[PDB]
Amino acid sequence: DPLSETKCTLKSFTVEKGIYQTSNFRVQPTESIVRFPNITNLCPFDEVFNATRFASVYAWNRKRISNCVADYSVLYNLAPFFTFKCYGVSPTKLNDLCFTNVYADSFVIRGDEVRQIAPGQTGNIADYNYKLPDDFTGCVIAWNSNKLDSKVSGNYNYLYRLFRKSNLKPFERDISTEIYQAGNKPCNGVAGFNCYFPLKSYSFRPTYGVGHQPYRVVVLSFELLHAPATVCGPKKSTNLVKNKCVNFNFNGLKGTGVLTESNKKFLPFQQFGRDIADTTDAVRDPQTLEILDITPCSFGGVSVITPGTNTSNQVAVLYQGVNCTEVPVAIHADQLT
Amino acid sequence: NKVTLADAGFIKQYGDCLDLICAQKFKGLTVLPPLLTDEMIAQ
Amino acid sequence: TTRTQLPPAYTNSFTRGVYYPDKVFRSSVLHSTQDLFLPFFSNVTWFHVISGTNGTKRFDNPVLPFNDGVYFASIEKSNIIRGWIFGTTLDSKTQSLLIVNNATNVVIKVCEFQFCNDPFLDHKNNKSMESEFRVYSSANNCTFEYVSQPFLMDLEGKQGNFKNLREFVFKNIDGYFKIYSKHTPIIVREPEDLPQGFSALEPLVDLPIGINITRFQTLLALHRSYSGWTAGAAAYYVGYLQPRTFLLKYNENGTITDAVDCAL
Amino acid sequence: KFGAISSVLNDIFSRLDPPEAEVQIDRLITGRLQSLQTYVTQQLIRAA
Ligand SMILES: *[C@@H]1O[C@H](CO)[C@@H](O)[C@H](O)[C@H]1NC(C)=O
Ligand SMILES: *[C@@H]1O[C@H](CO)[C@@H](O)[C@H](O)[C@H]1NC(C)=O
Repeated sequence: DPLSETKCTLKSFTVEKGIYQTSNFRVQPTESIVRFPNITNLCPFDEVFNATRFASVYAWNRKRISNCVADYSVLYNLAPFFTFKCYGVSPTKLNDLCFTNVYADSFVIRGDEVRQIAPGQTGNIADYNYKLPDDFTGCVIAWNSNKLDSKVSGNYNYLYRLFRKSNLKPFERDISTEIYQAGNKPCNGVAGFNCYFPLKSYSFRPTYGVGHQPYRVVVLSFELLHAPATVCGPKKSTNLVKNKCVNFNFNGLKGTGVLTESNKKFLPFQQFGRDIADTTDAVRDPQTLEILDITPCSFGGVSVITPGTNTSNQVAVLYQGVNCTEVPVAIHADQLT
Repeated sequence: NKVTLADAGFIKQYGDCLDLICAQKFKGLTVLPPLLTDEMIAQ
Repeated sequence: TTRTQLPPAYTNSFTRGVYYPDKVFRSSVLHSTQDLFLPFFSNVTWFHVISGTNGTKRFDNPVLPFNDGVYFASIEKSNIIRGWIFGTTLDSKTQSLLIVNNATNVVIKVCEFQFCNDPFLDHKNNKSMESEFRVYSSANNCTFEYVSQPFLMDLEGKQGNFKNLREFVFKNIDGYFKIYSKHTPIIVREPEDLPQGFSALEPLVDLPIGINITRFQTLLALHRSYSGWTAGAAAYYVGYLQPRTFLLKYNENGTITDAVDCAL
Repeated sequence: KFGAISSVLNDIFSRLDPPEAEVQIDRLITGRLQSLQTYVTQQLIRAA
């Protein structure tokens, strides 16, 4: 009761006359609603990565993923090719998240230096051709080919990034070719000043039973959220609830508030609303178009008035800055305390 | 009239709150009304 | 033809080069943004597409490097300029883009084409499937296609006496292409300078292709002299973009009525 | 940002694992606490 709350907050068994601040009241959400875009087609992953010989190490191919529903439990359960070390992603929350413009790439490497050429760390191939940002949103997956995908007859297959003068521009291939340049002018015809071809030195034999394994790598790019999302996770969507402090999950924008009609003159491209204080007060439906307002439900402070413990135990409660009708005591269904 | 350019707001009943006081209020920044009113002060 | 060179000139840009930088709607707020924009009162080249030498084709399609952005504009009375070909070296070995206005579609063709020395089109369709597609003859490999309603909604069928004020900004970054267009009627017939007035360049469509472009080329439509290929008069403006810091003032309608930079 | 990854609690929670999200939230907590103590100190020095 208010007397017990005041005694607890005052750390005493006796309370003198006066008014005291104890805690605050708020309205808890009664339900949750999810509004998500509807996508019929399933997102192609096995047919875009699990395939024949991948792109060259120097010239890696980029595959694009958009307008699809992507599930990652299939790759989680699919066989060896383990690792999947997400730098800034929870590995179990990919399905929940709805992504934007996922870009797929094909890599081929030796495998003996995968640890050093791993993204986020400097390595031989990393300093040769491919550079990655300090923290890319995507995840790196190494496909450890054990027996079948390892070539045992072809001595070349896919070449190796043998040499490169310096690291290339960010997110660029290594189409660079021709002969090595010696210190005293570039050499001519190998025999001049020991020209070395900067590639073709993959050279793994079947007798090379101890030298690495094919470690094909895929890297994705996502997490923009400024534009409307394209690749959305496989989650159900339910009907929206208006004029209620409800848990909304509009296209991943999870939050609690009272949803009401909005008169905002949203331009056709504009998707999200905001206010002065960097708060999304409006939202656009990822379903049938409807501009919707966002407003958190009521809350305020609670003050306790007592005439003194010795005088009486009768107390009075003042609710701060709230109209009486909107917040009576007979609404104790989701109110605090 | 001269000083009423900036004020507390003259309303704290939240009924009109659905745009400056409300933005701060939604971040839990309240204003408590003074004990004495202008009528008493003028008296 | 054996046309001669022309000296490019410049004119004042006044208050131009404003587009919506963010998708979030806001009204009655003074937000400051840091992005690439046209500095106020900057030099802009204003190539005049006039019938060269009273009926001789001119090479008014310079190979202009793209750098970081463009401000292609038009004070054309009619529709004479179509084509915004981009390319690293403008050959069949480099992936190139083009924005045509054939019929009522844009045809955003992302492929490699062999390009003629002087690519041009015909404003009037040929009599009896027209031979206008002489800008390229061969196409090897194709990646992306986009067909939709034409990027020019302006019609001259109403009447004359009013020219167009088509405005365009082509922005490419980190494998994306954003277009911002806006048209207004013009009152004064003088084409020397753009009217002094604020304009907002609303985004139209985002293209996601990540082709590397180091040059810009435009095309013209010259159906027939009615010797050589020529048409009426035209004029377009070319201006580059650089990063800046700007302040925007959204109105009660939520639109940007004016903008103020922070370095002028 | 206060040196964090994101200023949104839901974003920093769903986009991060527990063992790093704890210090992620801690940094923002410390920054906002510094802001609050500075503000209340200014309030006192003005009430002076
Ligand atoms: C800018 O234009 C003015 C007038 O047209 C000219 O005098 C000046 O040389 C130009 N400067 C540049 C850098 O184009
Ligand atoms: C813009 O705001 C004005 C004044 O608030 C209003 O009269 C008008 O209807 C709004 N919309 C447009 C398109 O002008």
